Amino acid sequence: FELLHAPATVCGPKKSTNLVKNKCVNFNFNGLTGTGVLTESNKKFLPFQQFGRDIADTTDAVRDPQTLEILDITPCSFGGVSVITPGTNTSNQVAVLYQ
Amino acid sequence: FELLHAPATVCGPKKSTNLVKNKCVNFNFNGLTGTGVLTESNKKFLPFQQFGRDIADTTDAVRDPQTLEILDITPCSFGGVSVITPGTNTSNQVAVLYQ
Amino acid sequence: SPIEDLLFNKVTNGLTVLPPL
Amino acid sequence: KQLSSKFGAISSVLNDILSRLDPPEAEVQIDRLITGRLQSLQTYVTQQLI
Amino acid sequence: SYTNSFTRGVYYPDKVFRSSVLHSTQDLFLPFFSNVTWFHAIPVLPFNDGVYFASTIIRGWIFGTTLDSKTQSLLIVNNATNVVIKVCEFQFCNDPFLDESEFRVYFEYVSQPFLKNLREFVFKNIDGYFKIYSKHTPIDLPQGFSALEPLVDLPIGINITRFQTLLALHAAAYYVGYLQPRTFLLKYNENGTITDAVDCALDPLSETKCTLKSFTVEKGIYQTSNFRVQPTESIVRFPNITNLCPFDEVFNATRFASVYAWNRKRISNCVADYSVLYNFAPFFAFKCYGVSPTKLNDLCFTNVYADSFVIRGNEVSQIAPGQT
Ligand SMILES: *[C@@H]1O[C@H](CO)[C@@H](O[C@@H]2O[C@H](CO)[C@@H](O)[C@H](O)[C@H]2NC(C)=O)[C@H](O)[C@H]1NC(C)=O
Ligand SMILES: *[C@@H]1O[C@H](CO)[C@@H](O)[C@H](O)[C@H]1NC(C)=O
Ligand SMILES: *[C@@H]1O[C@H](CO)[C@@H](O)[C@H](O)[C@H]1NC(C)=O
Ligand SMILES: *[C@@H]1O[C@H](CO)[C@@H](O)[C@H](O)[C@H]1NC(C)=O
Ligand SMILES: *[C@@H]1O[C@H](CO)[C@@H](O)[C@H](O)[C@H]1NC(C)=O
Ligand SMILES: *[C@@H]1O[C@H](CO)[C@@H](O)[C@H](O)[C@H]1NC(C)=O
Repeated sequence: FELLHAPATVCGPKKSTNLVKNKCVNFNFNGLTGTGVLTESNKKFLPFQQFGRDIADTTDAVRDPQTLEILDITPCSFGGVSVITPGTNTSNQVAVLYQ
Repeated sequence: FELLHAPATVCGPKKSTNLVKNKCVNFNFNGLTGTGVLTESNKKFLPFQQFGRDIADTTDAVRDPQTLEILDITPCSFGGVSVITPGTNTSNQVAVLYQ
Repeated sequence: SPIEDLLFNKVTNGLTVLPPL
Repeated sequence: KQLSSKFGAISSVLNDILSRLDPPEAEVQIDRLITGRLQSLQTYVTQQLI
Repeated sequence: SYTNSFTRGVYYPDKVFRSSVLHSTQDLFLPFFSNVTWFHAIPVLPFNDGVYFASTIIRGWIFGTTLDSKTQSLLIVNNATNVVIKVCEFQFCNDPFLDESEFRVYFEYVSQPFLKNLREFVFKNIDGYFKIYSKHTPIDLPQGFSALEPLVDLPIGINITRFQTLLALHAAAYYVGYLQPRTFLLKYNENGTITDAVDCALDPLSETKCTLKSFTVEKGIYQTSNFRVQPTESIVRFPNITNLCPFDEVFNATRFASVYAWNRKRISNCVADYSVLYNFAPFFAFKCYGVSPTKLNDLCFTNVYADSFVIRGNEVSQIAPGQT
């Protein structure tokens, strides 16, 4: 084994797995990591990109390394929870709200 | 190495160059690196010091030991640049303004 | 009115945008 | 008057540390200096805005 | 001959997609309205950071540093059926060309070949990678905007100093450009293709369009940058003293005192020549904190004190600030 002479040329295996859809999970798309729902998109890519971006410079679309189908990345449902109460001096029933 | 406020005495044997005036250049006076245009100093003081400060705590005086002459350090040309332009849908001629 | 219609047509992660009340 | 302070760095003059310190080793002192100067400029901007 | 380049020198920075959003990238790009050489003499061509190539039959490229067997080099040949990329060292002719029965050009990678349409090539070599950009546009440099496409990349990890071309036979005309780093704004389409680019290093209006992320501007004053004069020359004045500071006395002394009885010597009012240091064997030292050991001649100071002692050897690094 000889190092400190050239960049990376030969590496080892990667142990790829299957694909899931319609769920927000963490992914490793050739170095890109993030959480988002894997959904089929409508746009078309030229045959030399790997992933796309937006005005926020974040991950919104990616090309799978196994096939030629374009994917879309969107985060799932999240937000700050809100509460509605009449006060402890009047009643005890509460109405929880998702914003 | 001590960086006490004193004229420099010991450093390299590199030769010195001829004096230049009225040009914004970079000067090295006994280890004091600075940039600006060199002008004759109208200011004067008691002949027992080396160099002084100002309100901005910058370099405003020098007394090189080869020739006992007071020189003044002032900044050269500086400032922003602005453009006067009409609508680009009608014309492309612009103007250059210095502030 | 057509005035507000014309006015509406004239004018145009981890972040949440609260809708107006 | 606040610009010309050392801010805990090795040198106060901008071009003195550019020739006295190693250029690979000059990625900390001037970084802290410009961070503090950005803080001072930010609080000056807020005061001017108010 | 001198030929002005109008629009050429535009390529994709990364393999990314943007939905018609302006983006600023600071990489190696060929500037607008820059003249390039029109070669017609049957030589040596200098190479710099980023080169633009163009031709109107003629194929082959020569790469290397000194064109000999003492350094690495690159060679690419794509005649009619396949392309080969050879990275090795070999004897290279002074005026190499091709004959199609004989070949007198004096690992391996094979890919698809690269075959009115004009041959446009941009060669870039940074960070030990060789990126190839090619495009053919059907229509003397062509008029109209065109965007190139990237090709495969091979991590050669070598250095390139000069480059040459090859003449294929079944002089000629070929264009050689030079690139310098600057900023550019690239506007994409909804298909994902670049359709409009502008430079911002030739006119103040271009700089105004550069900092607003749009090709359309309104009437008004837009502050973009500053105006400042550059220093044409430099001046240095050192103190007039020639006494040749006796550093050899404090260094090459016949005997030393103890560690707890160290002596102190003051050196001043002389000239310090920092060239006798290297005549004292290879060192386990010369790393310095708070001062640059490489830049030991430009700075001038005073109050020099030197002390001498001895160390066991297993605690050489113990003479350091912070280690107690
Ligand atoms: C990677 O391997 C997969 C194995 O499934 C390839 O997918 C098949 O490719 C063949 C060849 O075109 C098709 O006939 C099959 O229909 C594909 N199967 C599926 C489930 O998609 C895939 O093409 C390979 N990718 C590359 C780049 O070689
Ligand atoms: C160095 O030369 C200058 C040139 O005139 C002279 O004024 C000065 O006295 C000299 N230095 C010494 C120490 O004599
Ligand atoms: C150019 O744009 C300005 C700004 O909207 C507009 O006022 C002007 O009428 C336009 N000129 C033409 C010829 O359309
Ligand atoms: C452009 O022309 C000038 C004027 O002769 C020349 O100095 C310069 O080298 C030319 N640029 C090239 C050949 O890239
Ligand atoms: C050879 O390549 C190395 C990159 O590791 C570079 O540092 C060196 O300067 C190159 N040689 C020449 C003569 O340019
Ligand atoms: C871009 O996409 C549109 C569909 O919205 C299509 O009509 C058009 O032909 C495409 N253009 C190119 C150059 O692919």
